[PDB]
Amino acid sequence: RRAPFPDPNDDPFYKTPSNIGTYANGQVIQSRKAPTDIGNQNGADSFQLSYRTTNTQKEAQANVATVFIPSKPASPPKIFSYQVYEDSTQLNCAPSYSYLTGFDEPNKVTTVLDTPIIISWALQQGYYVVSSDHEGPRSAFIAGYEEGMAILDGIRAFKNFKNLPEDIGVGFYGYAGGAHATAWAVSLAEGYAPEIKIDGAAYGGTPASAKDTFTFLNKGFFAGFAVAGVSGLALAHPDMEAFLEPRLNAKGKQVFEQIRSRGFCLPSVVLHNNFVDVFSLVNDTNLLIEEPIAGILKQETLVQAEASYTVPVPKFPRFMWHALPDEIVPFQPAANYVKEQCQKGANINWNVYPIAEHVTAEIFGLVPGLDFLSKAFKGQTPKVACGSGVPAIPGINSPSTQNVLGSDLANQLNSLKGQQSAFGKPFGSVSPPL
Amino acid sequence: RRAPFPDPNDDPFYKTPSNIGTYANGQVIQSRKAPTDIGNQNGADSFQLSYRTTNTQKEAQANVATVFIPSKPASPPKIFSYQVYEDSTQLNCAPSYSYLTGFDEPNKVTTVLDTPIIISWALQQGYYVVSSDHEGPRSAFIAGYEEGMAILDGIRAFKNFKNLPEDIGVGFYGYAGGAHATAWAVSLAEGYAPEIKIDGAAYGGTPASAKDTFTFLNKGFFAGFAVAGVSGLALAHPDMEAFLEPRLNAKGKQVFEQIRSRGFCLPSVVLHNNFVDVFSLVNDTNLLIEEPIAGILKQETLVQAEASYTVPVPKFPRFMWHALPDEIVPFQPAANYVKEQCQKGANINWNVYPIAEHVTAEIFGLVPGLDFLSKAFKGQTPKVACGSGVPAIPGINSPSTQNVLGSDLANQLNSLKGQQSAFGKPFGSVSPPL
Ligand SMILES: *[C@@H]1O[C@H](CO)[C@@H](O[C@@H]2O[C@H](CO)[C@@H](O)[C@H](O)[C@H]2NC(C)=O)[C@H](O)[C@H]1NC(C)=O
Ligand SMILES: *[C@@H]1O[C@H](CO)[C@@H](O[C@@H]2O[C@H](CO)[C@@H](O)[C@H](O)[C@H]2NC(C)=O)[C@H](O)[C@H]1NC(C)=O
Ligand SMILES: CCCCCCCCCCCCCCCC(=O)O
Ligand SMILES: CCCCCCCCCCCCCCCC(=O)O
Repeated sequence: RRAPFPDPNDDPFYKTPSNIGTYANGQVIQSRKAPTDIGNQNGADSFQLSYRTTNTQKEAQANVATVFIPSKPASPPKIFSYQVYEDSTQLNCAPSYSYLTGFDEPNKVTTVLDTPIIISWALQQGYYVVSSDHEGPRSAFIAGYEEGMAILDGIRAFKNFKNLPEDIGVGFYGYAGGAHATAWAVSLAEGYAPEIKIDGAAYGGTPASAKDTFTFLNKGFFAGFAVAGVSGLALAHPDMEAFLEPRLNAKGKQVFEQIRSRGFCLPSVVLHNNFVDVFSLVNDTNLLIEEPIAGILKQETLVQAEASYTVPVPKFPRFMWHALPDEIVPFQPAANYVKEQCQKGANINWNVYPIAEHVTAEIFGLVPGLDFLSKAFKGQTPKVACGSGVPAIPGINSPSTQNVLGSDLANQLNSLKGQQSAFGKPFGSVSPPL
Repeated sequence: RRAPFPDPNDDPFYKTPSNIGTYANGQVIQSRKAPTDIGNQNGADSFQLSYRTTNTQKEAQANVATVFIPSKPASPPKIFSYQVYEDSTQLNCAPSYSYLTGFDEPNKVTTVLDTPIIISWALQQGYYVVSSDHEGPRSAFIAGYEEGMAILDGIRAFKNFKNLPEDIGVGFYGYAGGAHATAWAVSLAEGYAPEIKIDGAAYGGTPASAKDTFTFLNKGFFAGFAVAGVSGLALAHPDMEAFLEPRLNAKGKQVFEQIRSRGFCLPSVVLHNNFVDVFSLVNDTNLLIEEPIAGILKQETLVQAEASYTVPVPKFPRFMWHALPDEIVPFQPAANYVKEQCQKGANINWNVYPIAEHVTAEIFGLVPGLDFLSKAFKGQTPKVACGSGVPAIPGINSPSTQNVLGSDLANQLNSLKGQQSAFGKPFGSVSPPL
């Protein structure tokens, strides 16, 4: 069975009406039921929402998000916002289209692997689920402001549409390209959507800096992502599009046309431009140094050491993970982001997998991150030193005192509780406070 | 019942013979059985060993260590070196004396609280136990070279005395002042005792920098430790003793006399000089700036950013912990040490307790650290990114996939193993490699 809906390029549902400027951010333009594999597998209604959002230039535009409605909602109610690693600069790769039933949707890989297990879990807990087309109508992959505002306005639209309490607690999940959009949504939340109440966010494989991810990727096997990211920023930064187009050589012109063309989604992106140099595509090898790109890159980062703006520092419980030898998305800018955030007051539970890559870490931290989000929805995330994980605690995340010490010495140790230590302050228990 | 042995000050066993220069480092000068509470409680023989070591000026001197001999040794055999937080600059506070039976030993608090539970565990696993008088005959508290060489030569003496295989695996434990001596022993091991085979070390509450610990402590409730540390360095640095003595005022002269006097051990040290300023004791407020102390402090640190020498970087499995709000021993120099070591190739499993103090963290990380040392003796310490702990892993240190996801979604997730991810590389399992 083929997609139940027209190609988004051919569907007026995705067009931005001329009166768009008169809708408020988050206001619903229209809605429609949407046949989705996930909605079917959980007996949950699914819908598409057209709604107004704001692009990088601060101009109104219309966008689509997908909402799943759990059969038995949890009380009090929660919204779970799942961010897809769309990783494409073509409109028919969007999450909404890829959630539909059928077999031929070109980016279906981004919604049928771990995505359904993750969105199912949230629905089986009673959470309301939104997943926006975070790249927006301009398909602007890794454009942080574009993704951020679109995700948050997607949540406002979910709240407007199902008339949910203005203070419903929201939680975010995303990996890889989904983690970039997630990271920017929570970064922008305070400044752009202060009325959204965020209980928690779990994200991993995070591209913290657009510039550092480009350098890490260029000339490598996954250089096709560097092409994709250049295409995406240019679609959200028309001054960079204007700077790039006259610099594209004969080959470069055809490369970007291919990466913006219908059906060229994530599976295509990683099967093309392997080992290519983006600089080979353009006459200028000085593009990173010259304006406007040099300034844009200073905007398109969350690392304060590179940013030309004061980076926001979200305070709610956060859970982040990353493969140390990640071969697609570099570990160190994510580590630098975590450190910076922590020195300014963040609550980041940081999880570094030593023997992992981008793909294996996508699963490794999946279950802990959802567990963490379940606790965040209950206001019960564990206490951690920011930028670390929970330390070793007998009976909780490491062997019991009995298992390690045996019964006698475990009773001796237990009975030091309350007795004077050599430092004149009393001993505590083997377990830190819960 | 009073101590079975004379006061160390009155016992020729502790004196350094005139022929000391003809003994090699680690060579046993003499031995004797020693009645110890710990040795009694485990049915294990205990002995004292007199043995040659090297002081900070590179001069031979004699020292005492205490060895416990498990009834049924483990095979292959291991040595467990336990470092005591003696925290005194008086000879009758030494660990050896405090291990003896009786009630009046003045530093007995340093050997009857967690110390017996820790040394018992090692004996019940079949490990050979040494605990040196790491401060040496000059009672030089937090003098790192003095403590390091004394601990390692104590191990050589244990090996010489019980004729143990030259490649017996050694493991180290220590907290607080014990962690400082431990930290310096492993730092010096390669350069000074390359023939010692180290399987692992677990230490916490570590004073990394003598200078930073002084500043952190001075004028606070525990300023008495700052007095003690000044006394200890001066006892291992005679040029600093010569600089200090003519600067001691009428009060200062009596303060240091009290802190060097018989029976003035850890319980006294924390009951005296509360809120005192060390600068008030001396005419000169410029002592940290002036020589020789300024240079000595640059030697008496493990933080490369302060050191005037290339700090060693041990490579064997290490486990370190620290209370983030530690009020006696500052967290940040220990964190800086860990970071520096990690950037140069260390294997440090780093554990930061967020809701803890110096005393509570003394227990919190006790059981994990001994567990870690059991694994290190088996060559089975877990893999960690250096400077972090093991990240969250379902079924191992966090809830099971079944517990978090339920049975269905846990089977869906499990069955992604081996299937292509959206990135064209296959998925792995929920559990990282063991
Ligand atoms: C590569 O092509 C670009 C695209 O035109 C060239 O850009 C122009 O350079 C001239 C001379 O410096 C300027 O007056 C124009 O304004 C530029 N046009 C722009 C901004 O697109 C460029 O000279 C060529 N060479 C390199 C290495 O960049
Ligand atoms: C405090 O007492 C010290 C101890 O003597 C004084 O030190 C001497 O200072 C003179 C003049 O600078 C030198 O010639 C001597 O060599 C110093 N003796 C030493 C090194 O102990 C010192 O002047 C006094 N004042 C301060 C603030 O330190
Ligand atoms: C000339 C360069 C200017 C702009 C370069 C910015 C490109 C950023 C790099 C692309 C991001 C790819 C992220 C990987 C996708 C994923 O892991 O999901
Ligand atoms: C004028 C100052 C020069 C030398 C100052 C060095 C003093 C170092 C500080 C003392 C260390 C105390 C460590 C705490 C003991 C423990 O926690 O076990």
